[PDB]
Amino acid sequence: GCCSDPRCAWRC
Amino acid sequence: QANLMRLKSDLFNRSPMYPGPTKDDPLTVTLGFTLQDIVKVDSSTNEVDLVYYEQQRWKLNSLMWDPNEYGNITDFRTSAADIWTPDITAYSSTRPVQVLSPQIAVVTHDGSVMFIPAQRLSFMCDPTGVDSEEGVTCAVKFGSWVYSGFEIDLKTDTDQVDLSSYYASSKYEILSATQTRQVQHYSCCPEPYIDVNLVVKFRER
Amino acid sequence: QANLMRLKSDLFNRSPMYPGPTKDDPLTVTLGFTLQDIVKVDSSTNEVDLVYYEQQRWKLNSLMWDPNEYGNITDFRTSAADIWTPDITAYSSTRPVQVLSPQIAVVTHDGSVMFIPAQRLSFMCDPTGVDSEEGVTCAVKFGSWVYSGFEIDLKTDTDQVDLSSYYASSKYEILSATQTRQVQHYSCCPEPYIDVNLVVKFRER
Amino acid sequence: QANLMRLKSDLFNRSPMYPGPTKDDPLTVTLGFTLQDIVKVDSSTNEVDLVYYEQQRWKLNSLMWDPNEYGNITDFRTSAADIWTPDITAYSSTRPVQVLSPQIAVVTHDGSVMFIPAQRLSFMCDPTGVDSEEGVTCAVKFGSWVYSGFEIDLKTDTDQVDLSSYYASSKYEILSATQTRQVQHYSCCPEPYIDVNLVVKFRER
Amino acid sequence: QANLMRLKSDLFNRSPMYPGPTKDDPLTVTLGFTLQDIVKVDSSTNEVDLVYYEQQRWKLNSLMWDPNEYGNITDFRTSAADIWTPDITAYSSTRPVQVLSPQIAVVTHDGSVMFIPAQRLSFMCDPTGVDSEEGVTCAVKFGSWVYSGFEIDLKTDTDQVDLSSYYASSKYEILSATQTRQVQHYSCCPEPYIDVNLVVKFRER
Amino acid sequence: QANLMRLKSDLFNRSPMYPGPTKDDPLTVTLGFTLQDIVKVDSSTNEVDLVYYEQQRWKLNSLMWDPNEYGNITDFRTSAADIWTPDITAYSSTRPVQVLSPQIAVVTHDGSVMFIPAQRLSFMCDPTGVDSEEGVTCAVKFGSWVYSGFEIDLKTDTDQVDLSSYYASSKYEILSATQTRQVQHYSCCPEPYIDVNLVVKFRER
Amino acid sequence: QANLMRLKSDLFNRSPMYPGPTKDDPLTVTLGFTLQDIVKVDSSTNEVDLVYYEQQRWKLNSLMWDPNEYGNITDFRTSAADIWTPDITAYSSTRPVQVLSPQIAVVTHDGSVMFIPAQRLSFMCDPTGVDSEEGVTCAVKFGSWVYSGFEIDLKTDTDQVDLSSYYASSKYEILSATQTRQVQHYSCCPEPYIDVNLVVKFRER
Amino acid sequence: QANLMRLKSDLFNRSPMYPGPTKDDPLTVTLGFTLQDIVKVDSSTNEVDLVYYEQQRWKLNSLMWDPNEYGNITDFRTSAADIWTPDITAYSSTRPVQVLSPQIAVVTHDGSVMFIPAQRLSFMCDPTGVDSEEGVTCAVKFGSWVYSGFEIDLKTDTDQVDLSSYYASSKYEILSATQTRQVQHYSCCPEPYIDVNLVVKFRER
Amino acid sequence: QANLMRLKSDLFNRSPMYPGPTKDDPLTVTLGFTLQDIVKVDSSTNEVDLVYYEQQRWKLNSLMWDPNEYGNITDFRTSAADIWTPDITAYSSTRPVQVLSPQIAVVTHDGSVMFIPAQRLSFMCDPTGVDSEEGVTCAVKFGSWVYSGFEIDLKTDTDQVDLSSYYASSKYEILSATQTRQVQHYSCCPEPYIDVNLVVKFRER
Amino acid sequence: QANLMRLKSDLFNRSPMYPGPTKDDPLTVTLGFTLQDIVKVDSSTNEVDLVYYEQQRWKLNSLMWDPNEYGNITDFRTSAADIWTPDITAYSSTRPVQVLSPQIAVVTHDGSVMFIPAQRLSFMCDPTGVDSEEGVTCAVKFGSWVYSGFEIDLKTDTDQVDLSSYYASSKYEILSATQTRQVQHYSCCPEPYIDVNLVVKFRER
Repeated sequence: GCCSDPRCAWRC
Repeated sequence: QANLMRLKSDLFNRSPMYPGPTKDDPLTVTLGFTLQDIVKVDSSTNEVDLVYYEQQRWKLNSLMWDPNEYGNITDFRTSAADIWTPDITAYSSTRPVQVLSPQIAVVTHDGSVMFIPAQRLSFMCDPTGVDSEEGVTCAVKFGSWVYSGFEIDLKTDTDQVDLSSYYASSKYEILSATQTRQVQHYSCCPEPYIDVNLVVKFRER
Repeated sequence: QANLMRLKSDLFNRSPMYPGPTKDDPLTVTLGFTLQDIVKVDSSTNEVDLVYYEQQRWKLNSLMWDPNEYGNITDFRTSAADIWTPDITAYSSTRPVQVLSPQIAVVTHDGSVMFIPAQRLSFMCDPTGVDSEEGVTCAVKFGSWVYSGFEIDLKTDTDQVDLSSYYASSKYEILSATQTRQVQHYSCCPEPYIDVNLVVKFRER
Repeated sequence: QANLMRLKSDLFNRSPMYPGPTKDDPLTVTLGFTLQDIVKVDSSTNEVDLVYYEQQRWKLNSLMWDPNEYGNITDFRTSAADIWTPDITAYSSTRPVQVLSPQIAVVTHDGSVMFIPAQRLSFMCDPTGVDSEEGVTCAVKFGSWVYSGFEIDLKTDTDQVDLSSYYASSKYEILSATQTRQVQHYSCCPEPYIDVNLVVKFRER
Repeated sequence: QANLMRLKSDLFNRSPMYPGPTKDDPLTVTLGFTLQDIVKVDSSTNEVDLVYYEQQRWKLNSLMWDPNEYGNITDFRTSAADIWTPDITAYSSTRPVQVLSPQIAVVTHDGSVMFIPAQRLSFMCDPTGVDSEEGVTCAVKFGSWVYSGFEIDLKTDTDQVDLSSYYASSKYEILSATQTRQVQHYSCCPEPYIDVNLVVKFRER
Repeated sequence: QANLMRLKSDLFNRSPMYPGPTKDDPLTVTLGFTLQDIVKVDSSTNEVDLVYYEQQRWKLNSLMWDPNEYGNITDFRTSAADIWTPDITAYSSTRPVQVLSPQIAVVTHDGSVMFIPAQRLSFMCDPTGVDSEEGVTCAVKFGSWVYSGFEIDLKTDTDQVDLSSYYASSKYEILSATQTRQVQHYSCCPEPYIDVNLVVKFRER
Repeated sequence: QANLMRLKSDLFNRSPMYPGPTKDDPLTVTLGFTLQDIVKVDSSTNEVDLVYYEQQRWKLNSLMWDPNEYGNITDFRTSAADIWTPDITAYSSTRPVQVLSPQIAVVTHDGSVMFIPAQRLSFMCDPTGVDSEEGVTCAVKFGSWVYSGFEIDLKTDTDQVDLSSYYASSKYEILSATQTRQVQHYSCCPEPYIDVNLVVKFRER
Repeated sequence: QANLMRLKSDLFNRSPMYPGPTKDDPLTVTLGFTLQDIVKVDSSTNEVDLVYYEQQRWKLNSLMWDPNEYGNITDFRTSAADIWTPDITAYSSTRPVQVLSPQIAVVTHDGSVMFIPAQRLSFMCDPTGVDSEEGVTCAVKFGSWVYSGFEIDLKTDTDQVDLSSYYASSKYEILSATQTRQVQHYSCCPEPYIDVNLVVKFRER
Repeated sequence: QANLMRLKSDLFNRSPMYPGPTKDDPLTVTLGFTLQDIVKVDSSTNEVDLVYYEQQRWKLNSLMWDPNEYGNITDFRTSAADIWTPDITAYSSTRPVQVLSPQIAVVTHDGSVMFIPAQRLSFMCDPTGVDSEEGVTCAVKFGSWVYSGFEIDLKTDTDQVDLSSYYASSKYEILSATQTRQVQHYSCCPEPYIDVNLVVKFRER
Repeated sequence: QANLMRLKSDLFNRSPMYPGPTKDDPLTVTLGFTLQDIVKVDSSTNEVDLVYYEQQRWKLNSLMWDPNEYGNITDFRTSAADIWTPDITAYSSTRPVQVLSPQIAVVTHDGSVMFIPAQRLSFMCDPTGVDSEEGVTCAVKFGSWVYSGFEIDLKTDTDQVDLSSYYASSKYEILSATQTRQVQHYSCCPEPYIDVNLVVKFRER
């Protein structure tokens, strides 16, 4: 999900 | 030339470069594909090579001008390097995209930009079945690399890929080609994550 | 050196770069091909590779000088980076064009420019039947990427391609090669769109 | 917008760029892999080709700001060239890595940076046994080229390579894929050397 | 290092670059070849690949100095980017020349420059009969791309191509290698057109 | 970061770059190879592909500093573009060298520089006999492209190539690998000409 | 220091300077005088010398900031050369004004500017009558040199001159001193022409 | 403020400044005097001090603009240092002129400039007869220091000096004050030489 | 010079200048006077002329350095224009202060600054009685023009003026001279207003 | 013209200016006076006005050159503003010094500088008894304002002031003029304080 998505991973 | 020089100087040389969208100043990008050719299929590596034109369209308030102040100029062409461009990427490429066209965009006085890079793309695609009458389906997702859907929204003008320029003597014929917006949400987060899914069903001609 | 250094300084370092043509300041590009070699054909991908020189001519008011003011210099050569050049593009390449020559153009005192880049191009072409007496016919359209016919008009001097430098011991014999201006309209748009169709008929020698 | 331009200017256009870490100001780089594809195997050369996203995270004090002072901007996206980035290199590549993604990072207000270059890598790997149920194991170490463990420490948040985006129709299935921090000590060198060993067990299917 | 720094500062930082020769200030370029290897022959494309050093020499008044003014410096080495270089091109290349050495030139106090890049060239050559005792003859002309012989006079110092470093275990043995100046006149124009013809006869083994 | 920022500003932004060595300011470059893999052999072209690390070391007075004045900084990392670097080339390459590692050097307070580019090299080598117990020997010379022995002296610390990182599952077994300084003198000339002959005996498996 | 340096940089270093007021962007300037001394009377030339502080206040939107972005700075002092200042001039001076104070202004976050130059002025004044008990009255008008009342409106907060700092052992005692806004119209134009008349009645001792 | 900032930038920051007139591009300057005060007479040196406003008008093509391109700005005020100003000089001054007004001009959209410096002048004048009823006549010529009548044509709009602002309690009353254009021709030379002769008959009040 | 040049570069060329003190970053300025002469008394205008050295001392954190990092430099001299200086002004001057000495300050490694301008001051003073045994007292206050005591505090180290180099053959004998800190408050305002009152009693020698 | 331009570029456009002396790099300034005139005496103020030329000479390693490197230029002239100059100050002036000559220094290839400013000085002097046969003695000290004798040592070449150019029709004749070096020490401090005492004895002619 998010932590594999380059647009989202920065939140992890 | 004189008024156009003046305009470009006013638009580009007086201010810092546009820093990209934010959640406070979001942008919508419209994408469309014109598929020219399926050039190559590799069943040993599961890679397919496509040649297409990718139309991109967005609008910036900072690129607006009043044509009356610039001798009735309503639009101009300029180096794609003079403006911000969106970071639209194929999410399953296997090699760097090759650029086949000049990197020049069109700006309109309402701040509208149109940029149409021609590209050759290798992407992840099992062609198992290509040599049948049913053919084989492949897909590649396009989107931003760093911006969520609260910063860059993506749209298409139509879900039908333009095939009016598809090479009539290609080794591969197109059975169908669609270009469709998808939205993901993750459980953590309110923002949507958006892409355009390029789906191509093709067979050996 | 002295009179030339002064001319180039006056011509290039006193005002912004020429912003390209517009509908109020249109230009005509004269386009011609010197076909040197058909290097290869690929029947698994329907791409063929050509080596040619692409002759390009146009004229800018902003590039004229009085030879009397510059020690009777009537013409000079300079890097093509120091001038605006037209965005003339192959509409069905399958790879980025490779440049085989120095990017240097000739400018004459009336503002006329001549630029002749050597190129290798891979383009979309079914070579089926190339190994016969009849041979095969292929075509590729060249034109501006971003300017309509109201800003850039294209012109040939003759529809007969220059074959006088064609490699005599090429793998492929030229049966004929023509270069033809074509005018296209679309419903989207009231502007004319111009291309030059390069049509080559060739067989295995 | 305005506040983001202000912030980028304050951050980037006031001091010299971060010169990199030293033994007195060391940095921790956190590294993770998202393995997307084993694209190709070459048994004549013992080269394997991978496509992955390499997630890199570090933190600079010189990239911190108070959001209240810049319109509550908590994070932004910027060209990788605007900032210092770590020189994380594969130690057994056979070809220059090919970049597949836009070179854009995300900076957050506490000074933490995330950068996720998508890459194609050719590295040293004997694929003998790849056609068996047991598959084959290869390995490639990643680290800084020039900085020891005194200047750059590496970390992983997990020893498990992210396979949630691995291509489901790849020619090669993954049996396991691990990413393990290593600490090496050499005979020349008093200082410790840190790498992340990427170990992939895979077979045909 | 002090005197040399002044010399280079004086030669390069005080005046605009040489704008290249004119008919009023013509220049002689001396060209020669040292053939290292015929690496590849391609009978499906009629291309042959050479590896050579291309010796180039010319002399500029703007590059002269009195050695006594600069601590007896008689010559120095510098990046070929720091000086004007001639636009010497293979006329029947089929791919961009690949540069194999540093691009650094030697400058001498009388204004002479010597520049010897290592190159790999693919050029148009039908290799039929290479596999025999008689071998095959191939040729490529070299010259300016934009200067007539009233602006750049090309010459050789000897018509013998240097074979002293030719690879002794190459696939192809050299039967003869010469380099000969040719002059064309066109009926229209008084100026000579000069090239150097590199002719290599060779065979397998 | 403060102290290093100061150091780099003082070392780099005060005087022009080092112009390279002269006969009155000669330098010694120490070379050392770490051979990682013979990747490919091509017996139809007699080209062999090596992957290695080339350790280069030298010392400049102009890069010295007192650590006490810079917060006891004893060394630092910096872009190879920030400093002068020797023009060390392989004399029998058949393709441009491919760089695999970042172009970053280590500078030490006594003016000492260590730069270690990882490289893929294609070079001239007949592999006839490689499939036998005795195997095959190939050689490639390394030196400056423009500097004599009176300007750049080349030396090694050992004639034994470092094989501690040689790929253990390479297609090719190394039988010996040496790195030996050789001095040539031409009959015209007093000055010596120095190279490092890298000689490798290898066989399949 | 830090937030103030930042604020001044954002206020002064980002845009062109304020070009002054227009009929579209009019300004009000409030004048006030603090008379310190009548220093000298010259009955041969009919000139008198005053020493005063001239208080000037105006407001610019371009000088506004939000204190919460700049660490709660509500006001600062800066050199008067950093800002636009009004061209208030004595219309009957006989010599250039001599400046007696630092030229520094106070700016507050709403864009308000307060500037108080200390001046010695020689002006047109017949002092015949000064030795008597009735004394003499003299007057000098102040206003803009180039701006009408539609561009700069001039005002006073009181018609009473501040004599609270008048030198108590001056050779001249003040009987009265007023500062009054006068408005002129001209038949020809709609716009008012405004001044502040400073009228002083004074006598010896 | 925006449109005016943009106009000033366009008029002032795009071109070299006006180099002044020539025979080929001559200029008319219209001169007028407003006499405010005869301040001082010195019979020991035959110097007289005048206070006046010197009105100057001229017009430059290069200061023209179209109001519709700049928010209908028809005129603006700028520092006299932003523009070329004529070298109008008193030919018989005995001290440097003292400037009493702000050095600001008004520029109109047709390229007209109006500049009115307030000045104090000491000039050569025998005041014998000033106490008498007949009073005394003094004169001072004004004109360019360097330009003939073929480059700067001097003109007046009236021969009557403006006396509407003359100080009523001045020690000197004016009997007549005229401003007369004079042309002078020289034996040697055809160019006319033009001045304006300020002639003031005056006596003690 | 090398170390000093480095220090000046780091202190002055890295940051923007000190924007002066604030209520959050206040400063103490210490004043002292060395009275050299009472030059002139004018009983017709009540002006007296002093010549003195005005000792000014403050300290800034922004001017500190570690001497070890700069070849044990503990202090240096530089132009007053390289640094911020306090706006200390005589409050009852009647002419611009004339500066009699080089505007050069001394900076010490703790950031202490010492600046001693020699000045001639005319100030408001009734000299009546100067010609008696008792003589006359005059007073002149000194302080900031724009900063309150919350921003610049003023101090003296002693209340006695230094008379040790008072001119022994002055026309006026000094009977006493004191320099005393005074604090004014206004009802409106919390902040103190601080000055140094220079009180001099003198008589004719 | 050319060698001098180079020399000045070399000397002045390459490093920061000389920062002045320190105790680790002390400087010697040699002073002399050529007294031209005692112009004025004022017995109401005890001020005397002198006109003299002050000869000043020092030497800097940073201003040395080898003449053989610059066409045997041994010396040159340049604006005093291009070079560091000593802060030599009259210690008992009553007005700012007036400069009567051009500010131009002579630089010699050994780094010696000779600067000779012509000055009018008003200094503290009691002229009582000038009308006598014995005349009057007055004295003024010259020295650095900020540098002790460990940074600037002050010398003279003679103690006899040069009167060879003294005005023979001056209102005052010179009885004697000496220029004497004085060394003072303070108990606090090891460093000496050096001045040059100009002692002049004169009477009415």
